[PDB]
Amino acid sequence: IHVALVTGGNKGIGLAIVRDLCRLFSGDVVLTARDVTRGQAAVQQLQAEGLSPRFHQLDIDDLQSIRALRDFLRKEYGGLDVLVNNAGIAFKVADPTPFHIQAEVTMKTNFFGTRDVCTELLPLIKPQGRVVNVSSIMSVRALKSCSPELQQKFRSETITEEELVGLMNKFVEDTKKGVHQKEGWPSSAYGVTKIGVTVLSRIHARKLSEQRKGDKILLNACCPGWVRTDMAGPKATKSPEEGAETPVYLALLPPDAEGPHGQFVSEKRVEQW
Ligand SMILES: NC(=O)c1ccc[n+]([C@@H]2O[C@H](COP(=O)([O-])OP(=O)(O)OC[C@H]3O[C@@H](n4cnc5c(N)ncnc54)[C@H](OP(=O)(O)O)[C@@H]3O)[C@@H](O)[C@H]2O)c1
Ligand SMILES: O=C(O)CNC(=O)[C@@H]1CSCN2CN1C(=O)CC[C@H]2C(=O)O
Ligand SMILES: [Cl-]
Repeated sequence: IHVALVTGGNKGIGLAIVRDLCRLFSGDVVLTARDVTRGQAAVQQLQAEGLSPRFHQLDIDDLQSIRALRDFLRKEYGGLDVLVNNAGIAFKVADPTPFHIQAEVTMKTNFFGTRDVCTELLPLIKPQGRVVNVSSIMSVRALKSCSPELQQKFRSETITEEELVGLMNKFVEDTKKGVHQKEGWPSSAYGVTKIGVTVLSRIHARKLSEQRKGDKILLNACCPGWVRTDMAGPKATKSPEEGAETPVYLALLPPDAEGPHGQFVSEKRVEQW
């Protein structure tokens, strides 16, 4: 039995991705959520629409929670076909929380939590599997505002995961020390975490090509657009159903497709990083 899984599945874009996968994906779809009550309520919402998602708890900030999910997927399915890393957090527009606190809080979940899910679950991905990391067009605004030296580092085709980890930790520590402008950083803390998600996706796509050549796995970062969810607000352009389109596209690329792979994709089109 084939299996697809979405992180941060109880609301927002992640719930919409789950719904579309329940309609389209040939196999089981696992809705995950950090809070069991909110995950179960979202499964009941989808069951009221005629769909049958499975549920498993997952808090991407708890490595034990990630490992419990890893063990469940190995036991029940022998691995994983589709992984959508959707979970993320942000501060509201004009939120008065100090910039160094926004940096530490956003970085912990959006970069290091997503990275731990990839560390634990990438080895489970089966041939013809797809992995989708939900990034944001805020990563482009952040990248363009970096110093030219940071832009070169973040665009490099040879950067390692450990080098990227050093940069993400350096951003957080530079905000605490009050030196992030002199050190070449932009001034959106969420946007730097999404630079991290985009570059992590590039590194992981290169690793899959080098080490799993022939297994036909495709891994991409994506931008869902501005979507009416609790992260954003009712002015946002897209419904959750519309925001889900590009992630669903990337999750369901036909077997044997040669790409996109390692791309940063918006409205189903590759953007130059
Ligand atoms: N305009 C937009 O909405 C927009 C634009 C570009 C990119 N994005 C990206 O789209 C993705 C979905 O965001 P959204 O707009 O749908 O936001 P949302 O409505 O706030 O949903 C975020 C989801 O992530 C979950 N989450 C947060 N921290 C988690 C953790 N530690 N472990 C597991 N799940 C966690 C939330 O769970 P709880 O219910 O427990 O909080 C919720 O299920 C995020 O990566 C976001 O950066 C959004
Ligand atoms: O206007 C600003 O500089 C501050 N606010 C934001 O960028 C705002 C925080 S929520 C995270 N993202 C960017 N913001 C949004 O409202 C759009 C949703 C989200 C995104 O585009 O990724
Ligand atoms: Cl976006």
